[PDB]
Amino acid sequence: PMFIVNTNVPRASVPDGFLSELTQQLAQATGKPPQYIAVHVVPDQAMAFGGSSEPCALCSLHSIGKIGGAQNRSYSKLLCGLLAERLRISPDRVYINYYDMNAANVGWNNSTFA
Amino acid sequence: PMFIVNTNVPRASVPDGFLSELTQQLAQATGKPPQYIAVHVVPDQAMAFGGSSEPCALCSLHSIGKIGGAQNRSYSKLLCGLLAERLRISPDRVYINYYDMNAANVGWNNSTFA
Amino acid sequence: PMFIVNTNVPRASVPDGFLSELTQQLAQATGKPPQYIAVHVVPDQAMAFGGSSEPCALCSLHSIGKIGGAQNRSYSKLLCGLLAERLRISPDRVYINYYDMNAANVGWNNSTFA
Repeated sequence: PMFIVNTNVPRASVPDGFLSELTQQLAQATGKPPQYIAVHVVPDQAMAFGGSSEPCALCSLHSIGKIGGAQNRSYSKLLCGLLAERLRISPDRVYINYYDMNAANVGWNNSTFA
Repeated sequence: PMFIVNTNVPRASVPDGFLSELTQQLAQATGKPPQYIAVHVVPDQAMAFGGSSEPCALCSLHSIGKIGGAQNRSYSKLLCGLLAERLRISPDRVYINYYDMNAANVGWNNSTFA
Repeated sequence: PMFIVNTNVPRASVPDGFLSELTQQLAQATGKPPQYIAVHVVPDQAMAFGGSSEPCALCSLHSIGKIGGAQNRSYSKLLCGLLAERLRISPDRVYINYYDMNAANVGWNNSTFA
């Protein structure tokens, strides 16, 4: 799985250790070994949510399965909880788009997962 | 809905006001209150379109419905028009990918839109 | 087609000519005309792969067709090979997400490809 966060929160306000905490909590949440989890955090962005430039986040989670109704509500509570705790962003100023990827449409290591 | 613009136009050429203008124009165009519209503009990117580094943009528009053949033509005319007028980019150097997102695959406020 | 690369490799390690090589090789692999190929490279990113901050990349390839099982394995071989040779990134620290885009869902030049 791959988790990407784009935020207007400044780089100085992203705590040390955040990439590792995202990797650990996503490995646990998805029930996958951490060797499979990629994370990416992009601060200092020019973005607005509902016309306001108060802290906000636009994020994505891609996974080959383990995506769906109840699972996504659980991911949202975990990930908004981390973004509120670590980056001080309110949960109602966060969007996370979930993508169930087909194994044939994920490349890695010169081939795909198919 | 969520609109993202990535462009090689430099940061000083993006007008103050452009994020607000996009928020209002998209609220009008999607029929959704502006409180729901998230916008994000990333200038200074290393990109090319047809091998050329003339001003160009790679964009995406995600919405829970309000996505389809004739709606997408109208969004492309609206959004290319804003990009040409404000960032001086040729409409034929712009790509906009449209995503009709399932409510259960958009997280927000600790849960999803389902 | 559009190919995006996000990486933690520093901007100074991305060689001159990389965007043009990706454009040409993408045209060679997809058979699509170079004039319509877009490429985008984002270095200096805060990202981890498998809990490690060794060089890695998260990428995406969008194309209106020319996407599927055998084609995607071929693209992964080509693109991991360019990232290893030019950015010194190990192929097993690269993810590439592939998207077969509906022509109606790709805006360009005030309209769509539908």
